[PDB]
Amino acid sequence: AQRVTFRRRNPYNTRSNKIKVVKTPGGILRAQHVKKLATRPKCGDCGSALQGISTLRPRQYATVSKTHKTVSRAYGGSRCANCVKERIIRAFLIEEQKIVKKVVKEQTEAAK
Amino acid sequence: GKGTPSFGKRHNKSHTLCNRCGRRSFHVQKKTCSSCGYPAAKTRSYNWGAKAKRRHTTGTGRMRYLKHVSRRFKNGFQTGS
Amino acid sequence: AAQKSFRIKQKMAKAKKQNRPLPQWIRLRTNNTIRYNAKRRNWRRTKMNI
RNA sequence: AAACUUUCAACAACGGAUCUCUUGGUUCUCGCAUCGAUGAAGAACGCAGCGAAAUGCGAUACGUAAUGUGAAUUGCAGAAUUCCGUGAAUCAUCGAAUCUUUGAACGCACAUUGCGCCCCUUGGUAUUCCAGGGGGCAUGCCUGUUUGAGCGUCAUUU
RNA sequence: UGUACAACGGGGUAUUGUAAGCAGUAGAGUAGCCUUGUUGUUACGAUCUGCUGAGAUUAAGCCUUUGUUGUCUGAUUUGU
RNA sequence: CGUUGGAUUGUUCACCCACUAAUAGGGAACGUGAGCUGGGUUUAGACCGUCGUGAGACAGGUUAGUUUUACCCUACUGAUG
RNA sequence: UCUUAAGGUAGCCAAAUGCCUCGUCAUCUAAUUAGUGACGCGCAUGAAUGGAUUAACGAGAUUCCCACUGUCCCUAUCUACUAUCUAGCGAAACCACAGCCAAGGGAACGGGCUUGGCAGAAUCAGCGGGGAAAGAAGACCCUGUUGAGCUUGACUCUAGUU
RNA sequence: UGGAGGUCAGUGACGAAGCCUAGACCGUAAGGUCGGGUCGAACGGCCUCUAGUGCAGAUCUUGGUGGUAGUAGCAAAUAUUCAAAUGAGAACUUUGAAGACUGAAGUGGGGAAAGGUUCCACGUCAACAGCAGUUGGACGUGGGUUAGUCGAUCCUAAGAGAUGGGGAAGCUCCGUUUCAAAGGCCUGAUUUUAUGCAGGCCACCAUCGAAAGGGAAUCCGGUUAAGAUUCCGGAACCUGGAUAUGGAUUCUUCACGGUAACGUAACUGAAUGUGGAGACGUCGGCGCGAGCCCUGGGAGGAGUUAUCUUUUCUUCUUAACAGCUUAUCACCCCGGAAUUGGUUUAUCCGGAGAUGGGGUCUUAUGGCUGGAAGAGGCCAGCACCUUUGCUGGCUCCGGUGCGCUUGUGACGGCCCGUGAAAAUCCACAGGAAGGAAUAGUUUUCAUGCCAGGUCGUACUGAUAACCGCAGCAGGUCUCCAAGGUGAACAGCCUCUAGUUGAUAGAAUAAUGUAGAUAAGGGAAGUCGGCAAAAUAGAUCCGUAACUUCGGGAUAAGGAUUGGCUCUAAGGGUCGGGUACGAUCAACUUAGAACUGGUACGGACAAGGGGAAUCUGACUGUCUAAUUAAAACAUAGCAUUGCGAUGGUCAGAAAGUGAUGUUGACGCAAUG
RNA sequence: GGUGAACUAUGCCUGAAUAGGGUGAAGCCAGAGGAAACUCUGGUGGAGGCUCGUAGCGGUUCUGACGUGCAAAUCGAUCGU
RNA sequence: AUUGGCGAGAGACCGAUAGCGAACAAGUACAGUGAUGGAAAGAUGAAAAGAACUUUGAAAAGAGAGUGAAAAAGUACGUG
Repeated sequence: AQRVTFRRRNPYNTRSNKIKVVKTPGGILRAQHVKKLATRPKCGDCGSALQGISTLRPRQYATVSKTHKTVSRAYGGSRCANCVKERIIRAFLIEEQKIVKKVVKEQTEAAK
Repeated sequence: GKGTPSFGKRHNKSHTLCNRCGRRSFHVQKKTCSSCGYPAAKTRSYNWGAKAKRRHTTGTGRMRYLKHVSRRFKNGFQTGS
Repeated sequence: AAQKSFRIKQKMAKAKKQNRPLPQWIRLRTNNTIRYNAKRRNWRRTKMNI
């Protein structure tokens, strides 16, 4: 059929020189230059994808509203829900154990 | 073939124009002019290169200032009208 | 190349304007021995190699 | 016998020898002492009514100013009583200037006509942004100024 | 201006192998009618059979123009 | 007037198998590479044996290794004049 | 026992290493300086200067067999493009002068010289006998009181190191 | 012979010097003198002086010129032909007509390096295009390259390199954070007083280096002779810059909702710290999408139609951008699971919660609408010598797949190999700074304002625009990629697009180059089976010695293959009482007759095989341009040095280096 | 005393490129035989500095062409991968 | 002292293949990536008076004519 050409002066199949073929209202096939696909933001601890957070290029993240880049929870747009739950549980439990350890050390020294 | 087929492969200039002398002698990767020694302060010159000294010397250009020094001396470096 | 620099383009312009035959009236000037442009250039014949 | 081939002459043929010429060299001699951060030598790009060069010059661009001379310049064309004159000239002289981008090259870079920062002015209902005009910001060292640092150290401290 | 020469066409000759088209109750078979099944028929179907030793080619280094059609006064030289 | 066909060897010489009438000996720049070929020899690569401390040597053995030009004059072969 | 420390072990072999040598025997052929298998006082095989073996792989070297065929007996024919003739266009290598032989003598192999043979313009296509044809101041060899690369118990030093 | 001193008061524009002359005289000669032609300004005899002073050679130097010679030759890349026009002139220019070719890893459409105006228009023989030329990438004169969005510019990579310092006689060398006192954004200061100041945070540790790496943002239609993601029209987006308008709290000061995953138009912002994105290999199959290919109905146009074909070919398109809606993974609630279940093409997962039910999210990607039919495309019609417009119809609805290519997704192999960065942009704990009642918070929610500089941009990108002396069969990086056959971007043929360029005519001798065939024999040729031939695709059968058990192996060795008419098997979507069928024709395999000059992988395409020996284990590498090998490498094996104030190796030196971002399972040196 | 890594050699950094077949390694499913141990069969899957073979990269032989060449190394066919 | 620079005077020197490489748009044109390498090239005539015009040719040009002392000086030019 109709064969397309690159629209820029870069003649190489580089990762930043990706083209799709589109049909224009003029009825002819043209090369459209497609940008790099965005990678999902990852959790700081799990490294898993963060849901409720949009996939954009880093500079595209500046134009969007704040509600697209985070979650209503604490640590929202940075850590996973299960990460936040695990850290809350760990914090409370280890601090309770710290209190218990302090009390038991004090009471064994008072006995001694 | 080290001759014609290899000559087909030369398309990368190792020298470009030099700022100090427009000679196509500025080595791109070494960033040094092979003729005038730019960007060194001293223009490159050798006593075995007498022809080169002739090509690059006083009086081979316009002498925009040095041409009038003899006239000014002959007049005594005067000032006024 | 298409993606030139301004220095190369300026050299291109200088060479292009230099590349012209001798004016017809300099020939008619008195005590004039110049009959033609000796420094003429063709793009196929001699490369400027800049 | 012709054609052809050789030899000679005449005339005619690329060739540019010889001869004569010579604003060029090359040697000798005499005299003089003068490049540059007040930006040199060199480089690039441009400037003429009609032009690209060891012609000259720099956006005031084949040049401006001052001075001398005294009617040109000239290949062609032209602003102009420019001609008994503060006055033609591709004239001479040259002391006032201009002197683009560079270059030891100096804000940082420079295979980019790429990036700053600081003053003052103007415009955008602006000390912060943008733009325009102008003026600036290298290094080593010297002398001086000001601000400092160091229990290195001098005169007061239960 | 000759039963001369030539360009086409029959013949002879030879090479190949049975042309297109038309027809066949030929052909392995694939899907039904109703007028109640020894040729009723259709949408086809490589091949087979007949016309058909047919058709095609045949001097370009094999012949006639008994057929048709044309051609036949252009330039240089030769001393006993 | 003839004096061959072959196995092995780069071979000249050899040496066998045969045929044959016979398988005589030689020259022609040890005829004949602008006729060929390039097996050998005879550059540069490489292996081995012996020799040499070594670099290297070895008419010792192996393996791979560019074979250019005639259009001139003669001669020749044909062809005009 | 002697040299000189030890005397070639396992293996392997006329081997890419064996001169004599085309070794001797067997096999392969009609015939085999070839090939393979044996035999080894092996000029001069041999154990990480690695020995022996080894599946698979190999544009490596070699022998034989089948198939296949113009390699050959023994040549023939066909096609395209040349060569060939014409229009246009148009070089080069070479070149003392040139261009027919036989013999002689001669720098010992003549186109010229001597004695003979002979000997008729202008030429075209081929051709490869000659021009000791052309290509390159022989690369072999020798000489030069000419080099250079490499080596070493050469001469003389030297960087490093101690 | 060239110059010099004297002299001939020498010759000469009434003709000097030079040059030509089978004319003369003189001298043994070197040479001198004269006659005749050519011409145009100087020259000579004699006595002396002086030297760059006499040519046949030096493969002499530099120029010029020959014979060869109208000779070798202008023969690779299939190929040109007819007419007309233009023109003095046409094999070669132009336009038609035919025949062809490249055949989508093109002879097509763009680019990178390079070139530099070759791009485009206008005029003819001087040169050039090894023939010609009216043509040209030639000649002459002109015109041409328009950007906030494409690049550069910014970032860092290998690396280069100032400074501080240290070497070096020095040109300079090292070093790049080192034995250094190494700088920059907000309100108070912001006018009887300046950017001075107990105002804060502190501590990148120059710079250069990519037009293929990273990266803010533009698309469609039209327009030129030549530019366009740049111009015009329309429609968007990004970055940087103070109040504004609307929308979100206030008898709870920085919002609500949802069990939750999380949702929404918003919903404060400092240091400090932290996280993410930037940001990454390759291969294999599977899934999804885009484009293309294929195909049905319908609405237009075109081709043959001496016989046939609801035929054959072609138009039926929807860009960036905005909104809503769509996700395999992943996650969350109820729930408890062995008779273990769910599941992929590919034993993966589940009491650390499977299956089931219900939900949340990323928006790759698709759908709908806006953009937008007003565009573009396809048809039909109105003045006929004025630089030229308008009007009516359509631009519809679908299927199909181991299809091609591309992208994406979930996965699965591989490594003693695990496929680095930086700028930049977001986010997250903190409340340091404010107010509640004609306002105090919001420019991360909508709307509105302005600007976006500089340089490149034309064209070729190659059997003619680059390099190779050239318009050289060579070399030179990359993207798009139709139909048939077929396993196949191999070989053949053809649509789109492009080209028809390479000096021609005639004839067909030898010898050539390239391609073929051959009776009978079959390697007897030859150093040698060199060269050629034979073999060859697919299906079925069968397949040895040996072996490192992986191979050998397509071993060897046999058979079949066309056309036609049938047959069979292989699948997605639909329901039951009041043991099943559907408008579905998307391609693979097996079988059966029939049939023909024993043909059938019918052209193309396409292994010859076996028995051994020598040698190197193997893949791999090298003598570019005579040697591809048995040579080198290799894994494996062994040896050697070294524990850091070290080994090995650099440097003139150095406050200098490589190994070394290293540490004996390592570096270094060997066989 | 200077110039050169535009060819080429090697390292590094950043990019890009590479039809279609054959074979069929791990891992996995199922089945058969057996008293058991275990053995065997069919599938699946898609490994390899594997293999046939395009593009590519190279350059074996013809000791082909050409060898005052298209070319100071090319052309054609055969080839290696 | 002074092979540089500026100014000046000379020569038993050279005379366009000589003399500096360069008497000339010479360190120019062109060759190399680069360091570097590096030419050739002077003369019509006193004055262009550089050939009006006519004829043939498509044109270049030729043949006449013309200027000139000479065209045996026609720009491809001093004798050649």
